[PDB]
Amino acid sequence: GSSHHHHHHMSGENLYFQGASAAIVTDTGGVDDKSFNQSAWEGLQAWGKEHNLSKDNGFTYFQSTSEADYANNLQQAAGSYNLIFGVGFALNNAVKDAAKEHTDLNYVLIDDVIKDQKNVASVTFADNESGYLAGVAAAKTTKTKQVGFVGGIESEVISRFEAGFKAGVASVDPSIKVQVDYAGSFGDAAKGKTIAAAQYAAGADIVYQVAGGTGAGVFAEAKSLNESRPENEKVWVIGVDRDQEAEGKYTSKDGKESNFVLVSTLKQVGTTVKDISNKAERGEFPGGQVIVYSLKDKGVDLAVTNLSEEGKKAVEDAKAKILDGSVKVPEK
Ligand SMILES: Nc1ccn([C@@H]2O[C@H](CO)[C@@H](O)[C@H]2O)c(=O)n1
Ligand code: NI
Ligand code: NI
Repeated sequence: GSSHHHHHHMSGENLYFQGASAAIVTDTGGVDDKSFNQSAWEGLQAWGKEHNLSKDNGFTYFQSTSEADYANNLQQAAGSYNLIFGVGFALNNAVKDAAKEHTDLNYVLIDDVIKDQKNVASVTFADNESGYLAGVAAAKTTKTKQVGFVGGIESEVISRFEAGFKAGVASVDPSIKVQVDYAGSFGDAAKGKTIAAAQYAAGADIVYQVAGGTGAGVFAEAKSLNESRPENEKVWVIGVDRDQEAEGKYTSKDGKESNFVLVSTLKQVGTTVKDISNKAERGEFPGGQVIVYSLKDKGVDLAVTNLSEEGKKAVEDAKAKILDGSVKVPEK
């Protein structure tokens, strides 16, 4: 206001900020998947450090054993936590039922939308846009003109990555074959390994793994192949969610230390967890809203890493065309 004549002083010794307690509930696996779950957890840990908290004293994670465990994990979380993140589209129905039971608590669904629930915020990422950039990169480096995509679970979410990836590859060279295989799980490394083994055997020189912890198998297969060959015949992996450059270190057959990560799509799940936790604690929880992260706000990106200069220029050009609306990336 212009003036505030009726005012009273509050001494700093009497003032306090009321904190919140935040928990993530996993859709499958732990907080060491080197991707989705880990990004969320490092976010929550960073938030905890900023607020002088520690694990099980202000923040924690509940690992889900199956779909049947979602409801039980959310109900357990409601004992001590007043901000609860369902990390993954699979938690949709369970988060919806939990928010209706506990109208005094705040819930966040990561990667999916719940409508008409005042205590639920939804967060989506334009993974089609980051996928497109990964496709431009893949198309500018493949020598076999054959690339692979290993999906976790067939879904709207993984279809965004897949549609974006195909469109990006075709934007550079439509001749390039994309082999698509799904593991049917985000926590099945053994299946990631067999799919990657077959994709590489069928002549892919690059595999984009978009399957969470299932992707550990794709890294395992590419490492084994690359260790038993010369450096100049290595096959590539594209990283997902986190910059996975450090996961691609190996020694070739001819004793050269190298790296088989070409590029990584980024999905700033951690940053969203920290930002929404800060908003919940300040009493500004965005209940009932859908928060869309895209290339524009750097909620998704491509880490260029080991890409050729001509690759980086095609990526910069594709990014500019996505931001200005010149290129519309398909979501399916
Ligand atoms: N446990 C997991 C792991 C991953 N995902 C989805 O798969 C994408 C690639 O890791 C992630 O970005 C995410 O969309 C998931 O839904 N649940
Ligand atoms: Ni004023
Ligand atoms: Ni007064």
